[PDB]
Amino acid sequence: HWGYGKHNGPEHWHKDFPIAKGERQSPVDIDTHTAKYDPSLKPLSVSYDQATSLRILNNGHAFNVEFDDSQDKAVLKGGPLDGTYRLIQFHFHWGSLDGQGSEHTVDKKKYAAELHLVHWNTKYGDFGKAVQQPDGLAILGIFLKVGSAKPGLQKVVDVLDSIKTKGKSADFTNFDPRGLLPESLDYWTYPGSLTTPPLLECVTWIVLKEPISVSSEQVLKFRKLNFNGEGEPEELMVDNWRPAQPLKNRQIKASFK
Ligand SMILES: [Zn+2]
Repeated sequence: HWGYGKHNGPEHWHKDFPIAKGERQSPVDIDTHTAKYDPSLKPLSVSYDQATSLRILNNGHAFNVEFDDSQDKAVLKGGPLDGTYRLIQFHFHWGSLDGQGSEHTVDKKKYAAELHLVHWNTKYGDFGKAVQQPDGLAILGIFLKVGSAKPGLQKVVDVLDSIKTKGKSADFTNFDPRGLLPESLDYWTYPGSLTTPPLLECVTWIVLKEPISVSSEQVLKFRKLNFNGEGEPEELMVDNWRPAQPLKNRQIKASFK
């Protein structure tokens, strides 16, 4: 019964998921004055030419755009990573107001939203195996600010009416996730966790330096989604973000000078 409400939000998750107070929790604040350039980091390689989106699902916590992950169709490699990571889904976290919504922060700045492209390490065979490994997942995080529209987001926005409530899904084929990337692939990286229960410490985080812009109308449509199921009292799906967690015995590395 975890969520982001008045009585089940992030500050409560530790009771059912005690690693919520663990050593490698996410998100974190990225202090640009202490993250150090690491010349041993490599560019990242984002290979989404062959990506097969399938479906979009309102899971009661966000919406997931799901991919074929039964071959090396959409992969993330390079950067800080060893080996190959398959795209399984992407989703967002966003606010009720434009001054909040991101999970990671940059010098304490909150963005309006944050996109997570979730990938699993093919050495482990399936996502469920991967999440049990410290190097099982690679999550590419991209900040959203409100300004111009993002054309590549509009087909996501326009399907949201069909998945308003928890448990609804819709066919969502032929979506190109390249349309959600910023110009630059400069990034910060650190070891952390899933930001939702079960909060497993299985993630190499790769957070892009450059935000994307979305319009105020696009974010407004995110904010019309519902946490609740059909026929239940309406609870707008807003503020579905976990706040920054203690960095502890970690360093954030920068790919850029
Ligand atoms: Zn996420």
